Amino acid sequence: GPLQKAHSEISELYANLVYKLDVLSSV
Amino acid sequence: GPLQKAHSEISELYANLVYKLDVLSSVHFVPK
Amino acid sequence: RDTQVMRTYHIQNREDYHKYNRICGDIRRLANKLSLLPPTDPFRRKHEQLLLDKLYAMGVLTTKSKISDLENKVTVSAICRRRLPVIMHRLKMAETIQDAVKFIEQGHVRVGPNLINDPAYLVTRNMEDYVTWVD
Amino acid sequence: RDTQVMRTYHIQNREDYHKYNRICGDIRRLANKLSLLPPTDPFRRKHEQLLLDKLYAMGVLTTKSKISDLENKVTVSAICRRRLPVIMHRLKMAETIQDAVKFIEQGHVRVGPNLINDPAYLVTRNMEDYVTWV
Repeated sequence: GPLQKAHSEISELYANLVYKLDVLSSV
Repeated sequence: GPLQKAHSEISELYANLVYKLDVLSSVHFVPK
Repeated sequence: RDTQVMRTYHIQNREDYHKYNRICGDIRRLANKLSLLPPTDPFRRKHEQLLLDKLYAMGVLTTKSKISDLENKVTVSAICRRRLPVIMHRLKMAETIQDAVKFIEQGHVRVGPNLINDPAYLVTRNMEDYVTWVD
Repeated sequence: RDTQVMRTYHIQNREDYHKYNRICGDIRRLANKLSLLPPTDPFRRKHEQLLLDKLYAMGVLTTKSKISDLENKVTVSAICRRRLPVIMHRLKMAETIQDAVKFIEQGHVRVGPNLINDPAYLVTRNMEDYVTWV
């Protein structure tokens, strides 16, 4: 429920952030 | 468009893979 | 705002600036959601620390920070200072950022094992000791 | 399968095996779903390349490959081979993986700039030339 949904939203945003930085520092 | 749902899933699955790999190659660093 | 930042780091794509700006906005939004979790939630401390450690590993945070520190310290400039020609200039390998752009573009520069010819390549903290000449 | 991978590579928890196994299944599911986009879709091409480049950068893939190769080349063991003790053994820095585990846990090993004391640390391709004694 609400706590799991709050957690899933944070996990998707952080994973997307990791992905964005990874593309900028890779060949 | 019609590919939006399939694109958005792949985007999410890949960002999750990148995060999973990143964690396994991570250190504990804190600057001064 | 941009043109000054783009000027001081010799960035020619206006689009590089907008990506960094959205990343600063991403980090802000992520810290805001983390701070809105219950303080009794162990997920909050853990993912706040994940975000901090990640920004250390990128060299975007050069000093010990708390989540509240992120508004001040996480700026487009802090990301720009990670670009390979700015790093090269700070290491004294190039007299100017513009000379470093040329060295990079012409294939003279290696980070870790890889030839890098893109001046937008960001140097992480792991890699910042391993910028070398191909010659 | 879990017990044998752990023995070959001297992994002492049961969970690293499952982390690697789920990751292998993530990669397979991702490659299957990419193949269902139209062949001319630039998004598919971009994301297949990104995925290949990531597995190269991890060293998980050691040879030039395509998405159709992922089924075979992306195994739990291919991930296990990236663990610092296994890497040290392959570099001949330790006579055995168990020796490497001890060197690592006792603080004798650096990867790039960092002291690494966790034998579960994965060495990316970027880092593998920079395993040094302390």
